[PDB]
Amino acid sequence: TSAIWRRLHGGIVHATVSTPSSIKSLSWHRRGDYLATSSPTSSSQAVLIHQLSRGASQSPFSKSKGSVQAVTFHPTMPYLLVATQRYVRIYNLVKQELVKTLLTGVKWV
Amino acid sequence: KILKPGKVALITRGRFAGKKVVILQAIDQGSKSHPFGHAVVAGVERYPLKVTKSMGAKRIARRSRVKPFIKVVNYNHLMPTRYALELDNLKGLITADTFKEPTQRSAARKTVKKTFEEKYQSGKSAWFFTPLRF
Amino acid sequence: PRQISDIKQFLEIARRKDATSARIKKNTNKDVKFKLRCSKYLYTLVVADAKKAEKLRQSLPPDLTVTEV
Amino acid sequence: KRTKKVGVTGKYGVRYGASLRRDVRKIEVQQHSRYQCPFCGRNTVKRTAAGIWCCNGKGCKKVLAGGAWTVTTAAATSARSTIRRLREMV
Amino acid sequence: QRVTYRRRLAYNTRSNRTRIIKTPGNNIRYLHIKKLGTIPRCGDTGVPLQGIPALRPREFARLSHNKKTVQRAYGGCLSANAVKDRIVRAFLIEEQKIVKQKLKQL
Amino acid sequence: DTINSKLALTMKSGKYVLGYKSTLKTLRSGKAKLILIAANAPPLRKSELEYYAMLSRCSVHHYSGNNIDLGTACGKLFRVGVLAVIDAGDSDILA
RNA sequence: AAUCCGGUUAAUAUUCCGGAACCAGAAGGUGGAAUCAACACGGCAACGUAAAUGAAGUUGGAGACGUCGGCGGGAGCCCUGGGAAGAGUUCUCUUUUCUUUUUAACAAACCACACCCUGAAAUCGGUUUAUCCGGAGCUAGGGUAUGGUGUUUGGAA
Repeated sequence: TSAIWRRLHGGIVHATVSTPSSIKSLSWHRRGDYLATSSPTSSSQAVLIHQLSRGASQSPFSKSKGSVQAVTFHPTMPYLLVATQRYVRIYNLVKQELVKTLLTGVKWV
Repeated sequence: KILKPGKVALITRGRFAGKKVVILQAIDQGSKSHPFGHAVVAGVERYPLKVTKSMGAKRIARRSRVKPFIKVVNYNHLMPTRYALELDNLKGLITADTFKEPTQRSAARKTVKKTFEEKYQSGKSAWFFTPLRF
Repeated sequence: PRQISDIKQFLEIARRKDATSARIKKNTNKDVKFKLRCSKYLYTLVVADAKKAEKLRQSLPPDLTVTEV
Repeated sequence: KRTKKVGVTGKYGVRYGASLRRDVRKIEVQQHSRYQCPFCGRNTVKRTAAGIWCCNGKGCKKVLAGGAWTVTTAAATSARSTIRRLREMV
Repeated sequence: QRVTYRRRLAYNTRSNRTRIIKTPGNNIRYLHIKKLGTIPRCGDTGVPLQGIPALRPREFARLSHNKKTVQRAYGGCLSANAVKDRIVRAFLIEEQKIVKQKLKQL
Repeated sequence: DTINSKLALTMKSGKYVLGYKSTLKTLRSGKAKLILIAANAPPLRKSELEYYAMLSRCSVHHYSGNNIDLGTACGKLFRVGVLAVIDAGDSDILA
């Protein structure tokens, strides 16, 4: 003070974020500026990155392969860990590309 | 209204093509996750083998085992069929919550497996348990 | 030839008995290439960091034959 | 309209005689004209070889046994009518 | 720079296929290449099959089973629409013969 | 000719769908009452539609003309292989 | 079925030398995968995944195919703007004239006419150089497949 922002027994609500799909996983960046929200149902916009300082939401992925199960932030670097159904993909966000892909050998992560 | 919970149908698209399924519950209105007229079905992935007067109870039971599957299928990919299969054990056990919950998906699959065991052993829906030759 | 992007993979393949020799190649851009001659493939690891370079070089097993540029 | 009389047989120039080019003109127009498919209704039937008429319509792809230059001949149509008459009286 | 055939076969034929390369020694050279592979055709409609590469016949033997097949009935033999027509036609004609059996048994 | 007239009145008064997939939806939902199938329709498609109709207790009429004639009888400038009549309105084609 | 580059002799090289691969066959071994719900899961689907038993029999595909015409893509070549090394020219003129500026097989990752999904189209639209296409589902939207003589890296400086 993509996804739209909107600004009760002590209901001190600050900023409601509405997304097209039911979000399944939530993750926080170390600096508290980025929120990662993932939904497995959607595809094109399965995961959304929300910048609180800019008060905006965006989809950092042009084309997503596989349904996204969960997401988290790297604890030493801005890399985003995307746990899809079968793979785990490492994405570098500052340069917007794919670093590594982990072959879990798992039918469902 | 030819697709109702308890109607036998055929799948023509996907991995389980040519398999006979029973409509567990119809979502003709559609859903946010499936924006079409889909319906959850339970089918027979591996049909039981034919049995004879001979062979011991061990071999007959070994050949009578059935492997089921559960799947959300589009109406356009389902082929409706006049035969109907109903049992109270398979009413309302499946839902969207079951598909999201994988342990419930496996539990429902095992329940469908068992239910097909008593049904096959009792000799009901012999056509449904007979594989279709195409 | 095969490219290895993981240092511990390079050590593991070096530990494997099929490893025969190793080459350290120092390029003009201060990037080192650790190459490992196996029975079937020349496994190459491109280390752009100096400090990771020599800790890896001392990490290599003493029995393995390591050779200068 | 570029040619007045020869039409498709303008590719033959001045050769082979006017009458022979005339007879070829009737047959070549029949041989190359597109025909309505009796199975899919599309105007997609074309001649692959003399007597073979194949439809390029998507999903139909039917191949036909027919006349050399036209899909159906008068003799075939006349006898199909008689054969239908004979089977009905039998 | 002009090039020569690397083999003793003159006469560019369907098996004497060549390609121009620049070698690390700054030489223009031919590389002799094989004929292109073929995606398997469908058994009913004859169209190429979807999900399978274009290899030479002996070259298919080096792929794993899933790379040469599609996880469906007749996968790697028939197209999806061909399989669907097989399924519907089988079921409908079986229904027809059941009805005719009912009609003629009485 | 009378069937053509009833069809023409139906498309001005009642409700309909023109085409294979719209036909299947109406048969599936059970809202379809009568089913027009062109003479030149694929034999597999006709039998599948007839099976659909007898599941959903809908009447079937095998239009004598081909899909071009059926489209012309519909008054539209494309050939139509199959249509479904949900309501005839002023027309009495259902009976 | 499957081999590339550089080097080497007085005379041999895809054959020798150095380096780097590849094919077929064979045996068991190691690691992983399936299996007491015997012979794996996911995707509405096209189909995907590192695996994922299949005898006799039958069937299908590939191998495997004319000729001509333009169109589009790639590679090499040609051409070209700067930089850098030498060399030619220089009464005069010419920030120039010329030469050298290279990257193989192989290995990995990456990459959109057919097909699928929703949706139902006439005030008919889409569209090629070339008029074909659509209620047998156009346009549009989102997907799947095909995938190097392409890009990025290893080879490899």
